[PDB]
This record gives sequence, C-alpha cells and structure tokens, in this order.
Amino acid sequence: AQRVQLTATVSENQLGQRLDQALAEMFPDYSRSRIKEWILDQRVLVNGKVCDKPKEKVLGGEQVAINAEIERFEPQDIPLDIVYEDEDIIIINKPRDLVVHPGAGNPDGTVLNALLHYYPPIADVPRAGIVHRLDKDTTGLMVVAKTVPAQTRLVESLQRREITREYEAVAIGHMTAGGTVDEPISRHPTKRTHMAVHPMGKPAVTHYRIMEHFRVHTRLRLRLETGRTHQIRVHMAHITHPLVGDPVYGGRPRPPKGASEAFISTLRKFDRQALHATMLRLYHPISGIEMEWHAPIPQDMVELIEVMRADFEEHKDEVDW
Ligand SMILES: [Cl-]
Repeated sequence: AQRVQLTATVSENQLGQRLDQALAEMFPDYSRSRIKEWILDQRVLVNGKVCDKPKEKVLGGEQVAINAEIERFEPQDIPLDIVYEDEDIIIINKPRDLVVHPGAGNPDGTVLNALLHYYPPIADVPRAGIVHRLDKDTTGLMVVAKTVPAQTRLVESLQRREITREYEAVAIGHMTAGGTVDEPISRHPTKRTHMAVHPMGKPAVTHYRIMEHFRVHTRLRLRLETGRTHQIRVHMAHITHPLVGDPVYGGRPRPPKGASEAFISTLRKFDRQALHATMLRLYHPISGIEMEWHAPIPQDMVELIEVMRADFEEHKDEVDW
C-alpha cells in the first residue's frame, strides 16, 4: 500500500466548505470518498490537530496535513485467434460475444483479461496495449501493442490518421451512393444503451462505399478516421441505413416482398450488427515497413450476404418455378 503525505492551506474563498469538499479541491489527485475515509480514520490534521468530521466547515487559512495510505484486472484463460505477432505487435481476429476492455456491465471476461493471460509482460503497457476498440458483437481485426515504444507510436499513427481500418457491413435499405458521415458523436441524452450524433459530441468521420446492391439491403465497405464508441452503427443509423441485426439501432427486420423461407429465416435469426473489421493497414511502429492483414468474412455474414445476393439475382427476372 502506498504512503500518502500531503500538506496545503485552505484558500480564503473556500470559507464555509465542508472539510471533505475543501480537501477535494486542494488535492484533486484523490477521489472525494478516499478523502472522506482519510478524515474519518483520524488521518487528517487541521492546524496540528486531528479532525475527523468530514462535514465540518473550514474557514480558509487552515493548515492541513494528511498521512495516509492506499493499496487491477485479472489474467483469464480466454483463447485469442492470433493472425500475426512479432516482437512489437499482435493482430487478433476477435469473435462476437467478446468485449475489448472492462467497464460497467463487464468487469472481466474481456480481450484485456485474455492478453494479460497470453502475455503477462503486457501489463507494463497502458491498457494492455489496446489502442482501438471493436464492439462486443463486431467481429474482426484489432491491433495491440506489446511494448511501451510500440504503443506510443501506434497512438501517434492513429492521431495522424495513418492507420487504415476497413470494415464490411450489411445495412438496411437501398443506398444510391458511397460518401462520408462527418458528425460528432456523444452519449445519447436519454437512452443509456445508445450513442447519438450530437453537436457537442466528439468529432467522428466515417467513409463508406457500396460493394453490392440487394433488394432492400446494401453491402458496404467503410474506413474510419476516428474510432468513437459505436461509430459505424450510429453514423449508419443517423443517415437512415442502420445495420442489419443491430440490436440497439435497428428496428424489426423488413424482408422484401416474396422473400424465400430461407431468406426470412436467416434474416430473423441474425442477432448482431452485420459488421466485421476486415482489413488493417499500417506502418509498423518499429520498422516503419507498410503492412496489411485481412480477416475472412465470418460464416454468419457469408450466409446472410449469399441469401440476399441470391434473392436480388432471382428477382431480376419474372422467374418463380
Ligand atoms: Cl466496432
């Protein structure tokens, strides 16, 4: 546990603040509740005297002294599909049902826990060398830094927009043209599950091109300039082409008129955003040599795309036999 020793004097305009509130302002490196625990446990002196009432009001000019002490994520046996690894980086093909980094609702079971198990020295790299995210139910490529120099350099490459991250997706609706969504993204004001386009969000740019038309769906490839939470899903939804199977931004599946039983079945069962990180291209953070990796389209999407393709081709003739 780490020994904490801190001194300061309450500023005159802090007159009337609670002891815990005033200490929080003087020492913002330490959480509010932490400071409260320190006070109650007789670890704060005020003018050479122990003061243990967190609610007690300061006057300004009080000399404060604290003498206290302090005290991460666990490795988990979770298999990873490693596409490429060298001394500096790892490229993984992430399956669905796998969160990248611990957060609210997912304390563990994540790619980060998996990395801590596979290569324990990665604990010395910020966020276990994870430099960009994929959603839990998005499949495909991620690059991960194994070392501190590699991580710093990959982060610089992202800031300078020198990493290409391409995805393949199936979107709802007929789309006429490729283009760009450049709309900032924030947390949704009222729906805690959602992100949203919002003037006060973080700037976000997605480029998209049409690979193939289906009857009431469209296959896309996208390239990101930024990697905000849910960026593709929310941008595609914003322009009224939410991703097939998206459980948050999509609505009820709408099959086209006269869709086969197999088409209707495949479409209704598809229970994740039809979204896959398909290609990554970067300058190696150590050698600066240009490199490119591909993750094959997963079977779930292959079946979805083939059914939609057979449907579109069939209904380009008066054929029903
Ligand atoms: Cl994603």
